[PDB]
Amino acid sequence: NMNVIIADDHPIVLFGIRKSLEQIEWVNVVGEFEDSTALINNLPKLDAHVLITDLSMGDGITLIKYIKRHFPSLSIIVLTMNNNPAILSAVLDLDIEGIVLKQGAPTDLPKALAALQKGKKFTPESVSRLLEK
Repeated sequence: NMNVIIADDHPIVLFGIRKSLEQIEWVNVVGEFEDSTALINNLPKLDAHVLITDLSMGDGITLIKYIKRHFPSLSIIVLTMNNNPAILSAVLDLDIEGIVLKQGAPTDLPKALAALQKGKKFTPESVSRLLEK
């Protein structure tokens, strides 16, 4: 089974991300944080496998960059509306596990977790721009 921490400043978004993982039997939800400070302080005392999170919780890159330095066991899925590869190229340079897009994240968010379980990244369709480059 997998142990997922959801992290976003909107409650309904947390409700959404959670309810999309509800029907999945092999996924157990272990936390719902509405600010980085709470998440950071409960990250040592939670044994978790995946952090689903938005960038806003520039500032999100710093958060991720910190979490990578001190919690490398944990893998991170990043939600984002922006498909601007300028952003998403820099996101992948941090060496995160996956990127769902908020537009139809509910659907693809299960499939990202499934890829992560098998040691496979979830890089979306717009990677063709990074591969063209």
